[PDB]
Amino acid sequence: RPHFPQFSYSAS
Amino acid sequence: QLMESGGRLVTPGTPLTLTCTASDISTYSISWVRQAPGKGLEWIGHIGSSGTQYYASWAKGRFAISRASTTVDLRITGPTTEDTATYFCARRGVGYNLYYNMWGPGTLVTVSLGAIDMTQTPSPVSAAVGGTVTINCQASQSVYNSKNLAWYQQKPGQPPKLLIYDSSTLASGVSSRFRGSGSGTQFTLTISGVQSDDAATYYCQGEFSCSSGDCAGFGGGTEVVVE
Ligand SMILES: [Cl-]
Ligand SMILES: [Cl-]
Repeated sequence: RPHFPQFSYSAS
Repeated sequence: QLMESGGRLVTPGTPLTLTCTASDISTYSISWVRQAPGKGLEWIGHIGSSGTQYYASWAKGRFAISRASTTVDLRITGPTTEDTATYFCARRGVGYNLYYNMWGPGTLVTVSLGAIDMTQTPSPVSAAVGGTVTINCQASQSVYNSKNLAWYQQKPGQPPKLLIYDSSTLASGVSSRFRGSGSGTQFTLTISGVQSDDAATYYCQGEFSCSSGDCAGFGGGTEVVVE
């Protein structure tokens, strides 16, 4: 399954 | 803690900047959200950790989000009485999904000369101490990736508190008396073992396909009143 995040990675 | 600052009384057309500080925000992405007196939360827009900008369509040309070093700012470009509201900043939690794990308590702006619908259970809903209440949240279009939906508890004058994210994941430190369920367009919050202190307004909040409309929306809020 392709995942298409709409935001950058957040560590916080 | 996040803290919003800079709210005051201004005349229509007078640019006003609000600030968002922590006590390291430079690693945080931040959204601005407002709430007119007695009304629901409304997303304004979002700035990434490196300055990428996202806006609600209604906010274009009315609000400009910027950041540098220690601070994230919101300029209210040309205010009207439509803009009288408490303004909140909120940090996005861990991962890739748009939900917020920390809020400030808000700053009040007053302006004076002196297609997404998220429908929740109508206010108020009554619950007895020790009982169980369920709150509905229906979205006109599906939330992103089926499950990108959060719930918040809001009491007067206090930072909204994250309860649930990703439809069913309990936020750190929150009582397991709170359960989130659902998928797609249909969601529930269940409060078990109701307590006097659960009296609050509850909001669902979706992330949505940014090419289908705004990236975020909120339900209208359901106030729980405890017998
Ligand atoms: Cl545009
Ligand atoms: Cl900037």
